[PDB]
Amino acid sequence: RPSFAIARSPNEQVFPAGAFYESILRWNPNPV
Amino acid sequence: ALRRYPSGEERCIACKLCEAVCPAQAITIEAEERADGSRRTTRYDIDMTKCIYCGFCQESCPVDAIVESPNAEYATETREELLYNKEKLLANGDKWEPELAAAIRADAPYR
Amino acid sequence: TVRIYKPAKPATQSGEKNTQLWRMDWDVLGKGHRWENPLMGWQSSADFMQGTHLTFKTKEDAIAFAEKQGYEYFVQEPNERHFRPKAYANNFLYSPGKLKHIRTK
Amino acid sequence: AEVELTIDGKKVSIEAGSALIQACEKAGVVVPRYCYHEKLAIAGNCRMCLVEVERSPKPVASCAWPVQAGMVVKTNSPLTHKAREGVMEFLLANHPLDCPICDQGGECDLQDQSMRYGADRGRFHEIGGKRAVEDKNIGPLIKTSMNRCIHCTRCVRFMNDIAGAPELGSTGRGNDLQIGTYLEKNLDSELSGNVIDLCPVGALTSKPYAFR
Amino acid sequence: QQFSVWKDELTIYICPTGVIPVFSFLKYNTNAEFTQVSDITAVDFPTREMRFEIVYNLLSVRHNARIRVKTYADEVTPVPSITSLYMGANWYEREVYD
Amino acid sequence: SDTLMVHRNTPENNPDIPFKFTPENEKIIEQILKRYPPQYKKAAVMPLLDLGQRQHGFCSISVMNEVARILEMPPMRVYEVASFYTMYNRTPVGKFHVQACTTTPCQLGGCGSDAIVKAIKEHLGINQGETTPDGLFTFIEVECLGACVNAPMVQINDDYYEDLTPETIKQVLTALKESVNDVSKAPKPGPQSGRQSCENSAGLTSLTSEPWGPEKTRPDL
Amino acid sequence: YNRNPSPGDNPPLEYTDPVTIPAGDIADNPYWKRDFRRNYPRPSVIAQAQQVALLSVGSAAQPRVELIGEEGTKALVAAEEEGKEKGVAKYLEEKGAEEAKRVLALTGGLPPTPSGQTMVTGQWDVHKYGLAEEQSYGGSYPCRSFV
Amino acid sequence: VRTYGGLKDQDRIFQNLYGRYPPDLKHAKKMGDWYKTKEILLKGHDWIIGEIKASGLRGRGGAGFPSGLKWSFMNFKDWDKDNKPRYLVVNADEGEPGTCKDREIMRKDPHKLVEGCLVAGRAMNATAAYIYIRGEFYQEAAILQNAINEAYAEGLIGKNACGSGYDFDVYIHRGAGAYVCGEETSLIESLEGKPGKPRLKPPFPAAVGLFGCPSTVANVETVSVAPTICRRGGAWFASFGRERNHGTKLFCISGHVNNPCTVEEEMSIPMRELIEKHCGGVRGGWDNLLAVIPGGSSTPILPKHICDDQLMDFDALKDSQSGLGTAAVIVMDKSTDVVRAISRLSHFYRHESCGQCTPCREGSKWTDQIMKRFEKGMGRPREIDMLQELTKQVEGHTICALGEAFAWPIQGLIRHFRPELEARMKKFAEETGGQALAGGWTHDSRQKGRLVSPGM
Ligand SMILES: Cc1cc2nc3c(=O)[nH]c(=O)nc-3n(C[C@H](O)[C@H](O)[C@H](O)COP(=O)(O)O)c2cc1C
Ligand code: SF4
Ligand code: SF4
Ligand code: SF4
Ligand code: SF4
Ligand code: SF4
Ligand code: FES
Ligand code: FES
Repeated sequence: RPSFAIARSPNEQVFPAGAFYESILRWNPNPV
Repeated sequence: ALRRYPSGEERCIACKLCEAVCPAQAITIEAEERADGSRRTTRYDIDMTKCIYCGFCQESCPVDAIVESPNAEYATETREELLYNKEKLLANGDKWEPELAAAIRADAPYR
Repeated sequence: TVRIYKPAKPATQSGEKNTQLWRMDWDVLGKGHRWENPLMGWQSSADFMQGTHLTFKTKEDAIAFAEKQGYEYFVQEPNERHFRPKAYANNFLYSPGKLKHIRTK
Repeated sequence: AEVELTIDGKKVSIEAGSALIQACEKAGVVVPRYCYHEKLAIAGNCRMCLVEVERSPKPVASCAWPVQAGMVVKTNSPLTHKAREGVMEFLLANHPLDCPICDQGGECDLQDQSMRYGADRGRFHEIGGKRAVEDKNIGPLIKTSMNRCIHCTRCVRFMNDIAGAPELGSTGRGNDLQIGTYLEKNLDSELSGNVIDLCPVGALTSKPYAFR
Repeated sequence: QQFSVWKDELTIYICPTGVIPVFSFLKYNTNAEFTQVSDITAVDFPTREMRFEIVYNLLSVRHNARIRVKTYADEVTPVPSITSLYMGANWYEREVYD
Repeated sequence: SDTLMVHRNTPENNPDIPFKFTPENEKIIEQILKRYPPQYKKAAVMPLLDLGQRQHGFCSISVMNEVARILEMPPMRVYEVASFYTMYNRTPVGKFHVQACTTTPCQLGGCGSDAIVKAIKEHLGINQGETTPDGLFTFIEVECLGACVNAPMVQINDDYYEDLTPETIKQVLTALKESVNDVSKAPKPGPQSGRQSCENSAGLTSLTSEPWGPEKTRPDL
Repeated sequence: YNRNPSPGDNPPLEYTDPVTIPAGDIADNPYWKRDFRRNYPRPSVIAQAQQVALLSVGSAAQPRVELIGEEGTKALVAAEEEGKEKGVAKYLEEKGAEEAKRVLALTGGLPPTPSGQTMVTGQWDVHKYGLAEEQSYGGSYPCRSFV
Repeated sequence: VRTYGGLKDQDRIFQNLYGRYPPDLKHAKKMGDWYKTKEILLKGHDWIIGEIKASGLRGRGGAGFPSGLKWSFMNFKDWDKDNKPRYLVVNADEGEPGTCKDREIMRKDPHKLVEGCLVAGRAMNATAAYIYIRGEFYQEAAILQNAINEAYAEGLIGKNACGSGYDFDVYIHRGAGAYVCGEETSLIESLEGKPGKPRLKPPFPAAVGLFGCPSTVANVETVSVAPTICRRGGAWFASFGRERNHGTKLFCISGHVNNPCTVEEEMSIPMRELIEKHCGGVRGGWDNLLAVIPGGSSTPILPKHICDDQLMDFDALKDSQSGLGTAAVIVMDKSTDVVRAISRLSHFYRHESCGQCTPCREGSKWTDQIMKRFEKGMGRPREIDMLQELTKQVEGHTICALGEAFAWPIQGLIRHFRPELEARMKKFAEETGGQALAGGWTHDSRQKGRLVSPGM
């Protein structure tokens, strides 16, 4: 009966990915 | 006699405990799944000319399915009349049920 | 003919109690072992040895008894397990290559 | 390199790296078990095979413990008696009263080792009752009665490691951990009916054999 | 050959030839007045070469004691009858033979 | 509560609905797989289930099937992981996941954790387990969340609102409710009632002096 | 008064199935402590070889010689292989009449007597049948009351 | 002769407990972190193990195993004659009710944990450190990884750790909601992509661990102090607390105290002194204290008559049949139901059992049901002895120590609050009309046609 949070479109992000997952794209094991 | 639940379902679930304990090998049982998938017997015979009337089946039954009635006045003209199949035993339970429940009611505390 | 054998362990249990002794058993004949009684559907027999078996501590004992009575006999030797050591730590071996199987405890 | 050890005061020799339960079988010592099978990977989850090992404070799982150069093993001490009785009590607390209707009856290792190694009476009388679990469809050959399950893991280990059919598993956690396929599907192995025999309990039984 | 004690039962194991001397001693010795044969019977052990175990149970009313004597026999190896020492033994041996 | 340990085939939950990770989400996965031995790719199942949950809303059997395909694990091995860990919502949830710690420390500490549930159960008018008809608040009790000195406390999506009072939790749900329209109205994370993180509410009894650094060290390097 | 009420009208709720609390406790009764079936006595078997050893070197309750550690372990096994080779008769014949007196010395000089089968007096013994102080027939009939 | 407790700020370790600085490296370098990391690396790995041995440092995750010995297991006979990687696994799981210290380290001063993995890794010759953070700690994982990226950017960790020629990687792995995954083998199996069911040991992680490789699992706190241990000295650490209980301890105080907080203090401190001069005392005064759980719910409860003169370390808390655990102090005033507070803990463990072994998967559910009945007095007093022996056949019979984690709290309540359990059984009998049967059924069950067996 109640509406939920499911991605209506295939390219929809239901939940914000998060601060921790942004520090992974920023991760780089080589010194600058 | 073979007994029912108050709903009328058979009490017997084909455990074969009475067939195994029987000191005289008087009981023969066959069983499969019923049409509704219930564990039930297809053959339940007691050879009354093999039975020693010891009550071991009634003691071994976990559901009170097989019992001995108080009846003793059933002498027959032919020996074939003493080969009870499932039909004969379920009819006996239907006729004698109020005695069967009363006897179980009185002695179950001691069983 | 009688069969002389060590009964195999049932596939349904781990207890080995009934594999300790040697069994002597009569082979079932082509005719007369069982038939359906027309009256009750019971299973009649003409084989007076059908429900008889003998137990022996050793097979030389079973063979000695069978030779003495004059039974024809056939000795079936028992299949024995092939030993292989087992280790719990083998569930967690390091795989240098493609995993080849994913274990689930 | 067969090492030499003592089990119940009698000496036995066996290859190094062998499990203690394998030495007990070689020595002729009977050790109760549910999870352990000679043809499967060691699990160590049932706790039935716990024995007393010298210089070891906790009782030890004889199926998982490696044999050493000089260990002394006591399988009939009070500690072993107490372990088997307690483990059998936990196995039977949630076990369903189904032996009249169960097809394992008369060939059941839970019944035989309860008679041999457990107590004669139970102490679980909870008003809250027992765990009950829904049944699973895993094809036409295997009838399931999952309340009887004791979580030995034998069917998962066989289906995965031996049969190469990784569709059987276990889902959930705790007392609610449940064996099955998470989504109802036929088990595609021509070796599937071996789980019926491997199952110590009548949780996985033969559908064509049912009740006969 | 040997004796065994289980709880309060003493069993004596003897070779068949000594059946008469041994039971004479158990009947007539002043410290063994087993003057009644309670029972004679047999047990079959096919795994044994002497398949038949013959078991005698005796009673000493004077000493309020019982003793068991075991010997062995075969299909073709007889045993001495103890009918000359005990009249009651007559039918028990016929039963063992039957 | 009533969490099933088997799959239930529903129009929102069956292998027929396809799940694909977005091209944005794939970049996350590529970095994730780098931090494990390549032949132990299956060690990334827990990270990848989390991303499928965040993209799709819940851990559907389709997310489970795509995670298995990416790591070449048999799907049952993924079903076992997803059903063993409680953070994977294998049933759809609402917009906000109210999670109130009711283990003993939060029961005792500060105001009753019984009162936080009492406040929550009257703010949304739904018992433990269910979601609001608007589909903004699924509410369930959870086990110790690691904020016991700040008891009682609650988690919603990734935040620990702590040091709670039945009025404070009440106004947090409103602030979260109004936040679906204006982002700036979202409540601040952390504990309420003035306390910063875990110090004494009646003044610091420690770390009052200036901290010491590298000025003191063993002379032998 | 007689069979009134009929046993079929005995109220079922009154009768209580009794349980003895050691055997029936829920707290302090481990099964293995009351498992008297598995603690059954094995039969104690003595062959001719064992009695010769028991005569040569005595018993654990009463040894014949010191048998202290080394040179006694080999001495003890000598008494075993001798018992196996020569039976009781040959052993006694070599040792002579003194050994025969030693066998009876085990039983206190006289040969032993068979054990009794009643323990009413506290020891195994014969039952001491004696005439009852009250003769039911008196003396008018040929039957006597033994107590 | 000397009283332990009340160490000064200059002698603390976690100088950022109360969030006075941002978690950036600028402030971390100001605090001595990452100061002489190069020189410590160039020193032999025996030197680091000796320093951790000398300090008397014991594992801070609950077990109290001396860290220096523990980390030495990894440097077996021929560790250098193999090509397998070698793993440091930081246990940042924190599911034990009461403890909050581990979250503070990860969010207040991340660079102590990062510089610990580096230091602790070289002591046991590890190629990579894996930090397993509980999945509900989403924010703390973000702050920890930000520090990790910044440590990666400075050359501080990675291919050439601080220019010492030591390859080392530090990674973050998040959990997904399981208290069992704080167990050492459960953590290892969770890291490999499996449900967190503990492994049996003999296979010892030092030999066979993560991915089948040599691995050591260490609590967050016991890692975060190793660098400042070396920078200040083992002798300096082996000066606080009694002879075998050395150093400083992070105490998380919660429950019925006026100001629950998280403070660093000294091993072997009087328990009363810790609560009174760091948390405002007990609600209603020290005379109002009913009982406390000293080291987290897995430790047995301690009553007032022992809490009066109790020292906070391993040996003393063991002497009073309790344990230091994770130093998670949960205190109850006189206005509590102590049985209900422990029934909740039994319900915690019934939800956290992995379900692999028989005594725990079935025993945790069984003890939980009895605990619910003991809340309402719905049983006979002989069942109290029955519950005590149920805990005993759980104890020492399980694959992992979660089995003791739920057996001990019940034993502590039976040991110290049996009259309270007896009392409500009396109350419930005074209402129903008689003592209840075993299992919670009323005295009159047989009268009402219920199924009742003899001996119940
Ligand atoms: C059920 C259970 C849960 C545990 N949870 C944790 C935990 O959350 N954190 C932790 O550091 N240790 C935990 N431990 C203890 C670990 O197994 C291990 O002792 C510790 O993580 C590392 O040892 P150390 O304290 O010497 O560093 C737990 C143990 C058990 C049995
Ligand atoms: S009568 Fe009773 S004992 Fe016999 S098969 Fe039916 S249920 Fe089993
Ligand atoms: S009463 Fe008759 S049928 Fe029943 S067990 Fe006895 S002999 Fe068998
Ligand atoms: S599995 Fe064994 S114990 Fe359980 S119901 Fe079937 S036969 Fe009885
Ligand atoms: S279903 Fe049977 S084989 Fe599978 S885990 Fe349960 S008891 Fe073991
Ligand atoms: S004790 Fe509990 S958590 Fe540990 S292995 Fe056994 S069932 Fe799993
Ligand atoms: S057989 Fe060893 S634990 Fe199951
Ligand atoms: S008990 Fe609620 S946060 Fe730890």
